Amino acid sequence: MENDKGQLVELYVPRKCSATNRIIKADDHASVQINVAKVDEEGRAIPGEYVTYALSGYVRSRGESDDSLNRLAQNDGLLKNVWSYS
Amino acid sequence: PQAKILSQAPTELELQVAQAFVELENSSPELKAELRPLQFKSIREIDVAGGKKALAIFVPVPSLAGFHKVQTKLTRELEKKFQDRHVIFLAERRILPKPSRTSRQVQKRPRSRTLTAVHDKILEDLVFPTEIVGKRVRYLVGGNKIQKVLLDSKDVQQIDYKLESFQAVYNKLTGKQIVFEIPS
Amino acid sequence: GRMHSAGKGISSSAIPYSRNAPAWFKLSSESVIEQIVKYARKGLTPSQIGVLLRDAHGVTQARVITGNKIMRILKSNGLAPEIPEDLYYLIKKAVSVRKHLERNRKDKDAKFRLILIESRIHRLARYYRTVAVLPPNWKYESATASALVN
Amino acid sequence: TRSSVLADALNAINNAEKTGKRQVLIRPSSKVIIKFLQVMQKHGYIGEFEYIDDHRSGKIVVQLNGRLNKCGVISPRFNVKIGDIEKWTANLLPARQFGYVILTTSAGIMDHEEARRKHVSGKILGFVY
Amino acid sequence: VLVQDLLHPTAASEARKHKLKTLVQGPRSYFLDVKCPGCLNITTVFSHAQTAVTCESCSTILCTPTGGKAKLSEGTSFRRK
RNA sequence: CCAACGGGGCCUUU
Repeated sequence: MENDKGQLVELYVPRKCSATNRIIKADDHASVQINVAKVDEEGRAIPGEYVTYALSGYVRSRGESDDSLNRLAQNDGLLKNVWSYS
Repeated sequence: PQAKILSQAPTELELQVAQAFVELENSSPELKAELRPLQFKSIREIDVAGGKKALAIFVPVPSLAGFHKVQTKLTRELEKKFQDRHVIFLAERRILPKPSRTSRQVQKRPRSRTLTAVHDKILEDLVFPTEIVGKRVRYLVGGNKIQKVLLDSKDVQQIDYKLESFQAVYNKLTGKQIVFEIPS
Repeated sequence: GRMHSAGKGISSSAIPYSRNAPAWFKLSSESVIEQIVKYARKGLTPSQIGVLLRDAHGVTQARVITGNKIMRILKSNGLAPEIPEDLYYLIKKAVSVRKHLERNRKDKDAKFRLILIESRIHRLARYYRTVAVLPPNWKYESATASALVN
Repeated sequence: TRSSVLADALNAINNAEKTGKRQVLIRPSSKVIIKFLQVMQKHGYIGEFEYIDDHRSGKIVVQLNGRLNKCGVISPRFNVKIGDIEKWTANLLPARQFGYVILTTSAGIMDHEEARRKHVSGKILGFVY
Repeated sequence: VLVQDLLHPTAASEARKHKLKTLVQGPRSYFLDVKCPGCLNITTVFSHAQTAVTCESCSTILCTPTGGKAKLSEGTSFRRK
């Protein structure tokens, strides 16, 4: 993906699922990307500031999507006590 | 007296502790009976964090079962006389090398003399009053190991403050990291 | 699975993690060794002796309280039987089935079960010859087996 | 009738990885399993792992990070001469420039590239990529 | 489901599993101190006893075997040891 | 100089 002179020779570098590290192919039309608004200290949403997650079609089809997103959001500040490790 | 309570009396620190045995044996008519047959072989001082030191006392293994009847009190007493010390008793055990394919034959190596077996017994002696209830070994991505030893939550107050000294002692004797944990 | 059927059960004992005597137990090792020898003179097998000590006394496991297993303790005192007890019980069963068949030659089912018992004898006896607790050329045979147990 | 404790362990890891789990437990352990996992860990295919004592051959819990495509065992353990190593890598690995074949040699357990530097051979165990 | 702690199971979920399938094996039987109504002599009884344990002082019987736990007799008193 | 990869000797109950 680099040639001998050190030049990049990929077309593009794919996105990877934040739940499972799988590559998201160019035709996985079931995959989605979620944007969560950042919140100002006066309690109002700031325009154009996001926390972002990506999920593969495999996870969504299997019904794990909601549980995975609770875990990710809770190790960021977005949730308090929804998810439990045990 | 002193050279007759040591199995050898080569050096002065053992003479100090030997004297303490003779002293304590008089202070109570009870100890006059129990302590009389006991002897110890060597002492080593190991420095630990916080400036303290561990008085590691080495005992002949066939007599070890006797000290367990008197190891309480003795620790109470000796940590008064030698202020700012932690005292622990260990049995001396042989360890025999593993036979090579080239070596000439010898009598079959008893399993109790293997290196793995001896290190396990050392750890059992350190925490003497408490039982060990489980073990874990962690293999970190950096390529090194740590053991965790889980202790029975019974009478732990007798050792509860010593744990850091045990970690330092065990490392000196073996080179291995351990940590102690107490399940509720 | 079972050696001679489709059964798949998993029931068994589960011995404790701790390898040293429980804190509430307080007899001496010599005391319990005397008990073991006492029952052996009375004619009990190692299996039976272990049961009595478990539930009539505090003895959780003899190997933990003493240093040794019950079978070795008896052998060290000259009380060892001429053949191992599990092989003994197999031969005893075979004799009683063979007796039943003397009266009931139509009992095709019993005839089938006898063949299975005798296969277990051969597989076990072959083991004991290899570790030399039985003499070589010891052999089970239908006629003499009755006197061997009796 | 477990004929190979190593074969069971790598089979459990594959099935967990395919479904997307982050951890797996394997029973029993052995010295050979530990050595095999340490090689996989060195090259970054797995996280840390932890051994549980039980007086009965123990258990292992492994953390999984999503990088592993496949691992597997070769049975029987064929004898391999130094000239043969090039054939096994052509058959088993997906490309000339990543993945590993794993050998037991009297110099220890190691991947096929280390064996070339040290110039040793022995018997094949398995592969990772 | 996909992420869970296998090394620190909760005490409640551990208590309901079969004795061979917990993280480490162990028994769930126990021992009793038992006294007959007459004598002072205590004796120790295994909770799944198979024999009909007598008192030591006399041939009064303390328990009888069943398919599971032993049935203690009437009038006895006991303490879990 | 310095980094990697290979190798020998000695001590640690050996």
